[PDB]
Amino acid sequence: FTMKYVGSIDQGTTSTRFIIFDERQRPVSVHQVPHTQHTPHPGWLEHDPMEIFRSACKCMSVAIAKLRQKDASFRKIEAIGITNQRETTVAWDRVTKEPLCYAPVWNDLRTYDITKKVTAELGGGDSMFASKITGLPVSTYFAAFKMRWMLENVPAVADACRRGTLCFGTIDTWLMYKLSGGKAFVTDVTNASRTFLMDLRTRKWSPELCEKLKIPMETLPEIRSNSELFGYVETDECGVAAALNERTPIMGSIGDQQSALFGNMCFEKGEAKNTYGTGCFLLMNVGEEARFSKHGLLSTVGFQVGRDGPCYYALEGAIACAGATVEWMRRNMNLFSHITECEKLARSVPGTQGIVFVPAFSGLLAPYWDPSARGTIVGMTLKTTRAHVIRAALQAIALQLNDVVGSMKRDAGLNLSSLRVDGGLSKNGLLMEIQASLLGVDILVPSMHETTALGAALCAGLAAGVWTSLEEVKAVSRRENSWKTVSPSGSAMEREAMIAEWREALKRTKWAK
Amino acid sequence: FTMKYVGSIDQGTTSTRFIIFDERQRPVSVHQVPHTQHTPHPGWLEHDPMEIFRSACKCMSVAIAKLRQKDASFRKIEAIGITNQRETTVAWDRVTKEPLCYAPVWNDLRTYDITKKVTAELGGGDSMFASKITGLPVSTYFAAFKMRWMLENVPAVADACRRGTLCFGTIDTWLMYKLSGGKAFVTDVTNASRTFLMDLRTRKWSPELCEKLKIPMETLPEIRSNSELFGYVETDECGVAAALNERTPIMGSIGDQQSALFGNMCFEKGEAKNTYGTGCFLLMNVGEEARFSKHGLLSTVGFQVGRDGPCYYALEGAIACAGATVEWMRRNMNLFSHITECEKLARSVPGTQGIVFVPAFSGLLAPYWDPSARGTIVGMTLKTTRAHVIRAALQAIALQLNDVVGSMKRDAGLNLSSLRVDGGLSKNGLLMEIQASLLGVDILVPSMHETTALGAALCAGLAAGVWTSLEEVKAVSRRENSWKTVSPSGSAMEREAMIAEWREALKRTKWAK
Repeated sequence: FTMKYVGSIDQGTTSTRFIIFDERQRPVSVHQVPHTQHTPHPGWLEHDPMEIFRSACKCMSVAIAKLRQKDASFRKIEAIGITNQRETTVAWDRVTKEPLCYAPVWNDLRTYDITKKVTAELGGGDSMFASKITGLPVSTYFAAFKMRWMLENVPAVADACRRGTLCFGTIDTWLMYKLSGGKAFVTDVTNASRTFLMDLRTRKWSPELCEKLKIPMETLPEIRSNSELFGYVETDECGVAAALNERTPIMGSIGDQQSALFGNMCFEKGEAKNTYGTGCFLLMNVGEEARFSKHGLLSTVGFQVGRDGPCYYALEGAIACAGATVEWMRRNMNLFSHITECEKLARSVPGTQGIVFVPAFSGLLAPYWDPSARGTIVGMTLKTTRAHVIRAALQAIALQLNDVVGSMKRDAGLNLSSLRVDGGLSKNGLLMEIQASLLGVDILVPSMHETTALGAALCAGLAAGVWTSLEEVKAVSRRENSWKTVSPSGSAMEREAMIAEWREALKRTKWAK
Repeated sequence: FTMKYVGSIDQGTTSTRFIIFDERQRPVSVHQVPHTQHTPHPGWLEHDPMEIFRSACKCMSVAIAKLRQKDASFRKIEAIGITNQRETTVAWDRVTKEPLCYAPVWNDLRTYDITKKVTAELGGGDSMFASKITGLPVSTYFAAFKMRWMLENVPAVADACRRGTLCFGTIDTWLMYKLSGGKAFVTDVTNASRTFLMDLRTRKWSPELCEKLKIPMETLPEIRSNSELFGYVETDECGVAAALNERTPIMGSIGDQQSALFGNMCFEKGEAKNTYGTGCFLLMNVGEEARFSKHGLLSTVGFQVGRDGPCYYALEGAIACAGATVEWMRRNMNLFSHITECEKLARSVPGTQGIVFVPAFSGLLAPYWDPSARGTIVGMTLKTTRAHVIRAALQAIALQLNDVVGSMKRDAGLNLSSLRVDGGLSKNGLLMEIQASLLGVDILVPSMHETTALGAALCAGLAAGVWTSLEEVKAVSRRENSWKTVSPSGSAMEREAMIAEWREALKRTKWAK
């Protein structure tokens, strides 16, 4: 019974880390390295793919080092998961093993005038036109638009196609490729599905869509599950393979948001988490039937455990400025100086005293897709103070989520047990209370929070049998890390007055252009 | 000949000052003394009439004593002028020479009931029924309503009225009677034009309105001009006649806005002043025929030099939130702490990059009156910062005046010759430039910024011959007091965009109820 250990690579927008979990699911070591946010033109965003990979190996080496420092018996990791910023796409070569250019990030917008062709070239005015296939609108986010953009504006990537030695990949792809010497060229259900080249139901590609967008079906990797065997660690980029001490295999691979959904044990249909990062991504499970949703939300793979195990689907809602809005209030306005002042301030007033702050800075997402919407405040007086506005922004996140949650039905299919949340903005009490009160369900806040990292640790743990059922994984999490909880509270008339205000404020947000 | 000195009583809302100027129109001695603001109920504001009188006397005595102490050439005061907070109405008794109650101030809201009766039961529903006679809508501000309310709610005043001994008067009148020792009972035209009981065309008390509003005319002083012999100081109430030294006539008298209009030398039709205080008051001289507003603006008397003399009319607009907005950002919102930062932060970015901040905190006035409009901001992004927000408040204040001035130009059938300015926010360089740009006119900024006290000193000094004509007044001003001059410097394309955004932003402002 020894002590098994499992490794997760949390490869985020901003930074990369490694965590080693042990068999009780406790994070026993960690190390983080950031990478550069390249912004060559306004609203463009770009990552150096070698920066990342290297972040990834340094992260593993040091974390290990720290672990054997404090448990000198530690000799190996059973396996290693990979969770990652979805959509972000990397262009590289099968002979130089190297990237032909930087990677345009999930929220980069260089594909704006490619998305406007696609939706007219083949969409005829409908961007939903292929949304029964992909699960997705034509948008600037999804890999394929970025994919092509390269082929059209990058001499070196254009060349690659000319010789059919080009390799397109999301970060699970690019990271399993280099981590594996150069020998695994695989993606997964989740990351594929953000491609815009994958079929939701079939769970394999679409030569239809591939060639329709001028994208060779040969440059793509081989799709696979989230919890199987992907390859082995055969590189020594920061003495990583030496550090690892044994033949160590890559067995997990999963999108960061789905990952978080796994790490919060949203296994049953109707179960949901919200990640309150810079944005918010709300995901709900919907069983093995891929719900679509008129409403503008996204149909997406929740996850599949092993080669053809039961493949669960999900729906998806984002708000773009959540944690961003708090940092904005602090840095750009100078509404408060120190993190906790935010919450202590919001608490210091009864309520918004009539004001509404729609923090719609980079647009309005979710059930209302309004790109023209900008940050608006309404109904101020000389009574209004920063507290009221900090409070108001908090509400506004909660009202959007509330608008998202209800939007996850109509046809539908189902209720909401509760909401496991994790964010760092979930550290904030009041926001939780208010949101609990609005949706009217319990809100679970796990003290052991790296439930995103964890997701990829489970996928690899299972597919190497450190745990052997989901039942066990649930058995463990219930036993080891306490799940602090926040019940609803407030009049049903309160709720509704907040919303009639909310819905009146939105009428006023439309602006850009 | 020897040095001449005129004295000016500046009877403000929150204090009273006496300023003494010399023939060069320079302030050479000053003394301020405040009075108590009595608020016996929310929205109610009220002043002690005797407290005000005593202050003016203490003010005069000290200011005169300081002057003998530090000016060997100073022998006496040629005349006194009076400038006052308009609309504040006093109710006193001819034989006790005393107030039967405190005086309700202009911004006082107690006459709201009376004011809605008057619009319904006399206006058919149109508060502008009387506008072509008085230049004015039915509002709580004007003196007739304050008078009517005393008659109905103050037993003392109701009795007084019956004994045939009741005196109503605005603050000029009040001051000017108690300085007489009770002997004069007079009002100048500018002040009379604010009672709702004076016909603009004839500068005489309308008989109809007095009966329609049931206000007996025995209770109302004689309407004379702004410049002429009203009487003499004969009182020794805080050492005043003993300080005055000789006989000293009271020869000037004028509502403070109007006085400011005069002291900024706006004698030609098309010349206007704006006072950027807490709020804004804007008056334009529209020449000798009265011009009435289709845009909600107020028609009023500008001034009249000498009994039954040449008579200049004005249009008048305000905004409720200028300096206040600057104060709000600083106290309620912490967007800066030292006032110099206001301008240094706004200067720090070239534009507002799209955002608009309508700071209609307590409603909109101007050519688009709307008590429902509230403080609103639109068009913000994560790239927006306090610097822009501040700068947009500045832009907001300016744009509103641009509307006001637009309206005036249309009503008056003229163009804006030039905008002289004063107030506090006048000291804000960048505001003044954005304002030249918008109006496409030069903006004149007196270094002798005490122009409200000056209007009345000039009035008095013309009717005494310290200056012989308006031309000389102007010549002396030009020659002796420096005039900083702010030319336009924007574009007409930027100017259009700004106004178009502003117009759009206005349509989002609606809220309260």
